[PDB]
Amino acid sequence: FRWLAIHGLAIPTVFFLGGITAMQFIQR
Amino acid sequence: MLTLKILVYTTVIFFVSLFIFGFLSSDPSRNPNRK
Amino acid sequence: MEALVYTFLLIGTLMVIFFAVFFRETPRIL
Amino acid sequence: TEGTNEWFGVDDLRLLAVLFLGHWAILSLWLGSYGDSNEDEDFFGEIDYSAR
Amino acid sequence: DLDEATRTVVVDNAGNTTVLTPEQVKRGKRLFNATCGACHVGGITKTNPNVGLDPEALSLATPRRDNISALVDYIKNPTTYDGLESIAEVHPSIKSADIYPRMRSLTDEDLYSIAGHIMLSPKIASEKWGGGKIYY
Amino acid sequence: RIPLWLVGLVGGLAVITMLSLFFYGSYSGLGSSL
Amino acid sequence: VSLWERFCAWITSTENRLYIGWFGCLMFPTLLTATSCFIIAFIAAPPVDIDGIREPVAGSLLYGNNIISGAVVPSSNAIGMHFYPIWEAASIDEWLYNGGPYQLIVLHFLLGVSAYMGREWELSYRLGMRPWIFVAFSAPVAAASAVFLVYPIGQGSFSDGMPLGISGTFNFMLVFQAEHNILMHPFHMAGVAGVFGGSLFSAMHGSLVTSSLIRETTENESTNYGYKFGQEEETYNIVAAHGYFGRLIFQYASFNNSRALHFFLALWPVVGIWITSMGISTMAFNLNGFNFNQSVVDSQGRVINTWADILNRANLGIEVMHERNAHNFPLDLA
Amino acid sequence: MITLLVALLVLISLGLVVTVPVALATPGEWEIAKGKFNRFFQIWVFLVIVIAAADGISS
Amino acid sequence: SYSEGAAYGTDQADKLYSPYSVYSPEGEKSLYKPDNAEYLARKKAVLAETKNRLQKIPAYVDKKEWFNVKDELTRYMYETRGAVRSLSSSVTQKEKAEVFFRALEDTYGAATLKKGDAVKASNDKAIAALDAFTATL
Amino acid sequence: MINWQVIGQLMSTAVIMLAGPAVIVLLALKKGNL
Amino acid sequence: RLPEAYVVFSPIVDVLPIIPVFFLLLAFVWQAAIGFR
Amino acid sequence: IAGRDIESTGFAWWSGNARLINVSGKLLGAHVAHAGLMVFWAGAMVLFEVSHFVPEKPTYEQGFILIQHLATLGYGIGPGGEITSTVPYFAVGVIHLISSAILGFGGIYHSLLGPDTLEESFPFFGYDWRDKNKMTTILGIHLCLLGLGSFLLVIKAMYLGGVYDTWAPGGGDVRYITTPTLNPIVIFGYVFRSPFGGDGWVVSVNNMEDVIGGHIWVGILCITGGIWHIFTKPFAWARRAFVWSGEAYLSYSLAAISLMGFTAALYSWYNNTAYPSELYGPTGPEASQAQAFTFLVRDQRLGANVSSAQGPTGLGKYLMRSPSGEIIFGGETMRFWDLRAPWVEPLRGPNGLDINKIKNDIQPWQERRAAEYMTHAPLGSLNSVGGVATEINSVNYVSPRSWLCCSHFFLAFFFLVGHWWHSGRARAAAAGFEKGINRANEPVLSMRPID
Ligand code: CLA
Ligand code: CLA
Ligand code: CLA
Ligand code: CLA
Ligand code: CLA
Ligand code: CLA
Ligand SMILES: CC1=C(/C=C/C(C)=C/C=C/C(C)=C/C=C/C=C(C)/C=C/C=C(C)/C=C/C2=C(C)CCCC2(C)C)C(C)(C)CCC1
Ligand SMILES: CC1=C(/C=C/C(C)=C/C=C/C(C)=C/C=C/C=C(C)/C=C/C=C(C)/C=C/C2=C(C)CCCC2(C)C)C(C)(C)CCC1
Ligand code: OEX
Ligand SMILES: [Fe+2]
Repeated sequence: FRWLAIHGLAIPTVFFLGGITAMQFIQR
Repeated sequence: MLTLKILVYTTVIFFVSLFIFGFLSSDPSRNPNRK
Repeated sequence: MEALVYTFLLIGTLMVIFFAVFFRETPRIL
Repeated sequence: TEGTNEWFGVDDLRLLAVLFLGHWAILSLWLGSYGDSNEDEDFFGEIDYSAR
Repeated sequence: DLDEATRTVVVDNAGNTTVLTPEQVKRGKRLFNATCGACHVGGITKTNPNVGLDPEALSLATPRRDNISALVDYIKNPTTYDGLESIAEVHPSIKSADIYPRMRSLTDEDLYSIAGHIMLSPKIASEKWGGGKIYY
Repeated sequence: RIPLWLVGLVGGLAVITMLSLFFYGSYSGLGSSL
Repeated sequence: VSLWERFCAWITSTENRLYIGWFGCLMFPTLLTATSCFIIAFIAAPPVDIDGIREPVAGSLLYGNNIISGAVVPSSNAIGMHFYPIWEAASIDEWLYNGGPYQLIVLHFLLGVSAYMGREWELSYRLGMRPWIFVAFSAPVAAASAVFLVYPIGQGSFSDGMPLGISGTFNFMLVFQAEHNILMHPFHMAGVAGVFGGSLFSAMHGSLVTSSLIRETTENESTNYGYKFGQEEETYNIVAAHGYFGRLIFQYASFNNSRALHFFLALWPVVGIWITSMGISTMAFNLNGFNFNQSVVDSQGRVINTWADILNRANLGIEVMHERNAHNFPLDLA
Repeated sequence: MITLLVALLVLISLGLVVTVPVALATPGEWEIAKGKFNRFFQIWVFLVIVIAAADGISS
Repeated sequence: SYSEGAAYGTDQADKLYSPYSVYSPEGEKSLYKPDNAEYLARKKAVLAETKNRLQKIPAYVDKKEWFNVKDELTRYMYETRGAVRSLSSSVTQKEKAEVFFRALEDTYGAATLKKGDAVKASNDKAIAALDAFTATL
Repeated sequence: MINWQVIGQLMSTAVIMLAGPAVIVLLALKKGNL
Repeated sequence: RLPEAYVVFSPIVDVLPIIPVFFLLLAFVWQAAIGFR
Repeated sequence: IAGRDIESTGFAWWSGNARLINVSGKLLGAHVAHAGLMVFWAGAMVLFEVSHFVPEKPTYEQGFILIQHLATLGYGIGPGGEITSTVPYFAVGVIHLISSAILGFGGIYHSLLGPDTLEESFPFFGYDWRDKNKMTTILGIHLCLLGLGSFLLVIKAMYLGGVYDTWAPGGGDVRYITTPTLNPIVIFGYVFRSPFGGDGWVVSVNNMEDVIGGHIWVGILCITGGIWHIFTKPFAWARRAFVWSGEAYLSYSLAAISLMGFTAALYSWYNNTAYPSELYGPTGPEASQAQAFTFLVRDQRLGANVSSAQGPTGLGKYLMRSPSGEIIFGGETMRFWDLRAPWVEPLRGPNGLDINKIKNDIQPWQERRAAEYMTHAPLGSLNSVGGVATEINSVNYVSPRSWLCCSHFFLAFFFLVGHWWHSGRARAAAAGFEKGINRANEPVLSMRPID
């Protein structure tokens, strides 16, 4: 079943974008 | 040096006038559709 | 003496360009 | 004299007679066919196929 | 890591040292780039490269210019490098601030923070400040 | 059933809220040279 | 019947060997003069003051060069943007010293290439073709006019124009890097993607046709002789190459339409070179690429280096060394 | 009073743009009701003159 | 906070001219006070030298040098319009200055056209017009 | 000191960016001439 | 900045030049809702 | 739905406004809606440019492009390029904003409720593209407006307030144009110059008397030629050369608008008369000369003879001689020896830079100007940090000249591509083969052998 094919690529991608939005608000 | 210069304006507006009066020579009608 | 070889390579290249355009094997249908 | 503000780069008077005899020598060729035609003949096309 | 020992800068000609509050170092950068930084970017002077904002070059001026009280002195009255005559007519100042529209609205604390930035920047970047393009 | 153009609209403006958020933090925070 | 109609019938005849056309009336005299002056100026031409400092740079073969180092040198810094023909030079020796033939070649080149482009339109009109091959040729015409015409305009001199040579090209590219930072500019980025993508889809389309050829030859003769010229049968199974690429990546990423496929091959490079040639154009007027130098700092305020700071120190090396005698003042305004 | 009328001028132009192309793209809504809408144009134009009046008086 | 870019007003303690600025307004506690005499004495000094730069005008028109008269009224006299507009405070003082300018713009408009009397006529319309300016205020 | 400017800008884009598709969404519900 | 009777609307004015870009995107949203037909 | 799908027309959704060629009401509503957007931007941008205005920084450091066009007209500008008021800039941005709501309503009325073709109901406004009497009338009506719009510059520069002359004697100020230049040897002198260096075809107009005197002749031509094309009909040679169709007129404009696109992008780089350096910042040529003049002043104070100061190459370090003989500045700045600027023209002579006037008469406003134009040279980056390409990130400046010369120049190539696309199609749509080659009748097969 193809739920292992997409979500090996999409479950990381949303997790890293949760971090890239947090790094916009980090300052010195 | 003013003898060469005369020779260039002959050659330019010879071919520029062939260009200008080329497309005035009913140039859209020269197609393979008709005439 | 050295630049004589470079000139011969350049005009020799322009010869085979001339023969390829005008003496080309003209393709024919049937 | 390069940066002079002269029309078409015409520095001397002799260069004019070059320009006038260039446009006119081909104009007179052009009038030999497309000149002396009817200037009052229209069409409702996008493109005219009138004559030579 | 802006420790208060690093923010502590020299304030008078005698040699007393006071500290800069963290709004002084922040307004000190925004005002310096907006006002002074067109020519004094990074400590070098574009229009006269001999007279820089180096801590060596500020010290060798005939009035010593390293202090905060000496720099705000220069802003309200800019003499030359040997301090004999005034160049207020050509350097932007407070005395000649009718010609320069950029300095018609500056308070005492605003020059206190701009001069704070000129003094605290060689302590942050030791060799980049006024070192030219070699130390970019 | 949801119309497909509503799905591309909401996700499409969601990307704009993600992209313009990234061009925001080029001028603020880290990497802004402030 | 008239002499002009018998001349218009010949000059627009497709029955000529090479179609001349009305653009060939100013393509052929322009490009043969750009050619015949280039061959002489590349082989036998004396050195040229390019920096305007009376230090003449040799560029021709008779003055000790080769194919790589020899180049038609751009005109002087002393002239700059001024029009400098032969008759405004008081001798040919004064013309060849100050960078004469660079302006004669380039100005007859850009007229002849902009007329070669309109000539590709004209024959498409007289042959019944849909017209737009000449729009695809606008992309190298945009790029030729960017480095020979537009960049000397915004920098105010033909001396910053591109040297007509091979080593002169890399003198042009490196000095353009230090002064304008082209690699960080997003329009060189959009045309590296245009030619890496262009050479991809070239070799990707050319392989899937050659993969799916139909048996028409034997194993002794050549593969190419299974195509007779002017035949009406299709020479490759296009359903086969669609099912291959439909499994090589996935199904929905494959063009079954061969017309939309052969359009995407024309879109991607040409749009990539239109955008790139308007990178040189907007950097001709000193709107440079990105500059992220000293952008990352710690909380103390010390500059933390990035890859752009390492790239900056490569730009500072070329900036302090290009035209090592021409400068007198601390900022390269030109 | 200028800050009160311009704030009333913006809120009407919010109310029009949501409703006027809806009133036109519908096959009959503009013909059935435009004398309702024509008041809102005449109110909207009248506010621009009132604000232009109040700006010249105040300067 | 140190690297906050869009802190328009929460950062600083003093009120700014606008959120899109760095500078404080022209209100109190400023170091530039425009009522000072040395700003008035600077603007008055260029008005005095302007008459001295304007009496050298006919010496070049008595000679043949038209390039020196076109720029004598722009070399030093560039700082005039900044001062005479600034010294013009009252009502009738203001519409006295455009009498001086229109008389001065015809000196430059005649120097480019190389008219000898039209410079010498309009020069006397300028010395008499700055006489009207300085004597009032 | 609650940063009224950014609160004003982010609401006023979201009013305007949602006033555009609301012209279309109100037409799709109405089944008018799109 | 704006005159004193208009300093209130300084956030709304900042959005206003962006709005012509939103008409370009309004065409595609309208083509999506019509079903590209 | 008929007329709005590919089954009825034959055009896809992406080439969807090509369905508007042979309807006239939908096409009119489209041209008045895009005119509603051109207005709307200019009103909303100036309000954006007013709300971010600060009196401290100069007019060009703050990065504006539209409130510097109105300062050339003379609104709110003081002497020396000092913007004073900024209440009249608010007034202009509202009239170009309210009016777009009216032009907006014409675009939403004429294209959603207006009749599809005007030729049925409204015989004055209705037309056909193949008609040649009507199209010269539409050209004629819309040429007399461009004549009248050119006199509004002339009325405003002679009667209503005046315009900003940067060459005005005594300093740059709002000056009434009293005596404009009406000499056709001078006014059409510009139009027939060389476009190269030194002549500089139409960019090189160097005083406001030729500008305002020139916009008179434009109003004379555009009215007489407006009346010419209303009355007359295209001649025999003009009917044979053109394609009288809908898209062909569009590709005629796109060629000419690209001519205007490059030229406005080259005004902004070189011209310092229509675009004063007090407002738009120093030009490319001007900031190269201001550097050499600043270090001229710097080393003259060190007691150095700057005329005899031998340069490192053997040329003049400070003063050298141009290839026409004039005394100029030396360096890489020898290429920009045609730089005519209001702060350097006080030091000119017949020969050039007068050495006696450099040794004695340098005024401190010129030193304040050349130091200002050195540090604000038009050299920038896309993230808006100034200086050279290797400058560190501290300043925030890109010149408004470099935004105009890189964006209108950017567009002016793509509109030259619009002349190539839309005229290739229109010439082939007139001939019939824009859809492809006929399989039954191929024109190549009925030709000679190939050779
Ligand atoms: C409703 C009508 C109306 C209109 C249109 C105006 C308009 C204006 N008033 Mg006004 N006013 C009005 C009613 C109106 N007022 C009323 C009822 C009163 C009370 C009796 C006043 C009292 C008043 C005073 C006391 C003053 C004004 C002033 C002004 C001007 C401000 C600009 C300026 O400083 O001048 C300088 C001029 C300009 C900046 C030119 C602005 C116009 C340009 C050309 C933009 C137009 C472009 C174009 C039309 C737009 C494109 C649209 C196109 C798509 C069709 C402006 C033109 C001031 C004035 O005139 O001072 C000079 C002023 O002091 N008003
Ligand atoms: C004012 C000038 C003008 C006018 C009225 C038209 C009008 C038309 N064009 Mg034409 N065109 C123009 C200029 C113009 N064009 C230019 C300058 C070019 C060269 C780029 C073209 C190239 C062109 C092509 C290649 C085609 C047309 C087509 C058409 C027809 C349908 C257009 C359509 O549905 O597009 C709808 C619009 C879109 C789908 C959007 C396109 C995507 C753009 C590029 C995105 C915008 C990018 C960015 C956000 C904004 C640009 C940034 C930049 C300004 C810095 C219509 C007759 C079509 C045709 O032939 O019909 C007969 C067609 O196939 N045009
Ligand atoms: C400059 C932008 C512009 C403009 C003015 C137009 C205008 C038009 N297009 Mg069009 N188009 C554009 C860009 C544009 N297009 C682009 C970029 C594309 C490519 C995606 C297309 C693709 C396209 C297609 C495929 C078709 C059109 C069609 C049409 C015409 C009729 C639309 C209609 O009746 O449907 C009804 C329209 C709607 C229901 C849309 C409602 C949206 C409303 C009007 C928005 C109003 C918002 C505004 C802020 C309100 C102001 C109100 C005022 C009171 C203040 C109309 C003239 C059609 C045509 O050819 O007609 C024959 C058609 O088939 N267009
Ligand atoms: C160039 C733009 C343009 C053109 C050609 C038309 C053309 C037309 N419109 Mg239209 N319209 C436009 C813009 C335009 N409109 C705008 C902007 C709006 C919004 C206000 C409208 C709103 C509108 C409505 C509501 C109606 C029309 C109607 C009509 C048709 C008949 C008009 C009539 O009775 O004529 C004769 C009319 C007059 C002589 C009155 C003219 C008065 C104006 C103010 C004179 C203009 C002054 C000046 C020239 C403009 C200067 C500003 C400029 C610099 C921008 C006609 C085809 C009618 C129609 O089709 O019937 C169903 C109709 O009902 N139009
Ligand atoms: C928006 C501008 C605009 C546009 C698009 C047009 C469009 C057109 N005009 Mg028009 N025109 C305009 C403004 C405009 N006009 C103005 C302002 C004037 C007043 C000067 C004229 C005067 C005018 C005349 C007198 C004629 C046209 C003609 C034409 C048609 C195309 C011819 C052409 O472009 O040849 C481009 C050709 C050139 C740029 C060079 C032509 C050189 C001429 C033929 C040499 C003969 C000398 C002649 C007497 C002029 C003396 C000047 C000099 C060359 C010696 C076309 C309908 C022709 C037509 O068909 O009339 C209805 C025509 O005969 N126009
Ligand atoms: C993306 C769209 C876009 C945008 C935002 C701009 C933006 C701009 N363009 Mg532009 N341009 C564009 C696309 C764009 N361009 C394209 C695609 C082209 C074709 C290649 C051009 C070609 C172009 C030219 C040729 C020029 C500009 C110019 C300008 C600038 C000033 C606008 C102007 O002159 O108004 C023009 C407004 C009108 C024509 C409307 C009529 C105005 C009337 C006549 C004014 C009357 C004034 C009068 C004195 C007032 C007195 C009133 C009193 C009597 C009461 C501005 C930055 C100008 C500029 O500054 O160049 C650097 C310029 O010369 N553009
Ligand atoms: C003037 C004014 C006003 C008004 C405004 C307006 C009304 C505006 C409009 C605007 C608009 C009009 C908007 C629009 C928007 C839109 C959007 C934002 C969209 C987007 C989206 C996206 C982008 C998506 C898309 C897509 C799809 C859907 C599918 C396919 C694909 C794609 C992805 C493309 C007001 C009142 C405020 C007041 C002030 C003034
Ligand atoms: C404002 C001003 C001015 C004025 C202006 C003028 C006066 C103008 C003129 C203008 C003009 C006077 C222009 C002209 C143009 C022209 C053109 C540009 C042409 C074109 C043509 C064409 C396009 C053609 C084509 C063709 C051919 C070639 C062949 C056949 C076909 C045809 C016909 C199509 C001055 C300078 C003082 C200064 C500044 C200000
Ligand atoms: O000539 Mn060729 O390279 Ca363009 O930067 Mn400036 O100028 Mn020169 O130096 Mn660097
Ligand atoms: Fe293929």
